[PDB]
Amino acid sequence: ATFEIVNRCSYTVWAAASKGDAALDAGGRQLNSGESWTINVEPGTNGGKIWARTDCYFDDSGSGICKTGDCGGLLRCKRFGRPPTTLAEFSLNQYGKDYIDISNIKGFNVPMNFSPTTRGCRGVRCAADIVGQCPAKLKAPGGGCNDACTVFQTSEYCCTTGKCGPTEYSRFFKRLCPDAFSYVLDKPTTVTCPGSSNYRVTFCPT
Repeated sequence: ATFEIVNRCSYTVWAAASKGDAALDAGGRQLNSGESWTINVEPGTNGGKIWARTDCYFDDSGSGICKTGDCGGLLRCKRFGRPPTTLAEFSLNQYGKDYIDISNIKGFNVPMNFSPTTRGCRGVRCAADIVGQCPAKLKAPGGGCNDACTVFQTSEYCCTTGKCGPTEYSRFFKRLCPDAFSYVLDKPTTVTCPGSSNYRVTFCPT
């Protein structure tokens, strides 16, 4: 399956794509404002994620640091990124269906739309000004809006026991972005798409 990853933000981002134990495609790429990156994700991939990283610095070998979403200091990510990261999440070809979502469970850094480019389902979007509105205790000065599990490391935010409720923090993300996951046991906002759909992830869709 093909994903087109498009930066509509006025600022450069460093896109990233991983399934946690490996890169997806080339794993990461600088996207100046307006640029697009086309990747192929193997059919059947479970638990893939795409995100943006902000304010990155790399040496000529592709090692450095990003203010948000850093993946072990690499340009070409092979592992998931450090919160806060708005996440486009997907599992493909699962018994004939694809499943897509946006999640704020690992915080928010850049607004996102995640839509099919083929027929048969809708997209989802989280494009509110979460960073500007972020609760003080969740603000990353490094940049972004952390999730409460990252900040507080409690069983309730992290959903450690498998049971948790919404929280004052999760409900902030949910109020602004109803279409994205706000905590582990949120009512799912997963969209079921035809198996083998193709997609576009747009940063700063507005």
